[PDB]
Amino acid sequence: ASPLDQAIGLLVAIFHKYSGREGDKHTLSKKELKELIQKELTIGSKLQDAEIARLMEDLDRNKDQEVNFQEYVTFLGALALIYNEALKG
Amino acid sequence: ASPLDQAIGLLVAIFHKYSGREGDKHTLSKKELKELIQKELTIGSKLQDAEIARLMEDLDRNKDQEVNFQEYVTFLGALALIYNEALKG
Amino acid sequence: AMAQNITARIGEPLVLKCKGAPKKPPQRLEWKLNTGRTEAWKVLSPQGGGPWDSVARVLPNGSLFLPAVGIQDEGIFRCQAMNRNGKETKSNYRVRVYQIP
Amino acid sequence: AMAQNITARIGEPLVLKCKGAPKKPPQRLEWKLNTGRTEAWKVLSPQGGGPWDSVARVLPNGSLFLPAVGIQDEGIFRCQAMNRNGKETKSNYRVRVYQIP
Repeated sequence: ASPLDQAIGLLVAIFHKYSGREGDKHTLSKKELKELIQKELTIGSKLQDAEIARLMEDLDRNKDQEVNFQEYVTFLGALALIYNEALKG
Repeated sequence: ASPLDQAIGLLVAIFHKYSGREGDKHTLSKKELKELIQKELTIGSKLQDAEIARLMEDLDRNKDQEVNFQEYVTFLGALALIYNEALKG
Repeated sequence: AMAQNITARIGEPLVLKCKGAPKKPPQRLEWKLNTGRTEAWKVLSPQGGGPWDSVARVLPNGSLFLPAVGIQDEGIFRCQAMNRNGKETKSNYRVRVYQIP
Repeated sequence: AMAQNITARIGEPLVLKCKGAPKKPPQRLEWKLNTGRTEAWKVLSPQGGGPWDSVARVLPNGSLFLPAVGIQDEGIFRCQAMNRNGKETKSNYRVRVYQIP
């Protein structure tokens, strides 16, 4: 696969690395998502517990206490906007 | 940076690699986007010209003939859905 | 493509459970099935009914019962749901009757 | 943080052009500015006016003219737009008057 397909494939692989551990196999629990953030995000381990909790709460749009794949894409989009804004000044 | 931040950073870098070549520096023209697809997408070079044109047309939601960064994220989301659906069977 | 092998008899009643609706209130739901000609695919709603309603109904527990499964019922059935984001349930069950055309 | 250095005189009229609206029809628009106390930030709409409307208006070409820029006008001005996706324009201009408090 090409560099772009490989990067996307890596990001999808990360999701499933954690989503299948407990509860629903294809969604992220509060526990799984916090773990994903703390281990996969550069600044994840340094965030306040209250701020991770607010982050996870907001990602959940359908309000079922579960972060599906589409919610994870919202997170990726937020990260992309952050890096893009920094580069513009 | 961590694996996830690195992958996102790579994807953002690809966008700007092509967006700055002509016209607006921060958006993808029809020419830039077609080039991005043909060079960065595994199957890009094998797609019909008509299908690339339809793809680029649809990505443009605000209808200004320019594919901004938010439109590129829609493309990434579409790629992620494709790989995810294949894995589920 | 995944499908469960289930044997059935023509004109014989059959009941099945198709869960999916989360712990939240009754959300939206859509019925879809893939077959050769497809003549059973109907749109299910939490407030309303259609033609297939007379052919088969859904139990309050989210089940499905048919007065008599015939050749028209043959094929593969699939369940699906629609939330506020895009969390849908995927499942296909292959059903075939004894005597076929 | 980026800002343009522009000199101005208190009570002196000033005109500036703040483009952003694409080739499409008149879309939405929002006015925002960062200052110490901030007392000029107003919400601009394609169909309506407010208090700042009397302090400054926007030309059909998407410009801005002030009858007399004073200390209250000081600070940094910024333009912004809202489309169907999220294509906004970022630009901050630093403006200061001769005599200051």
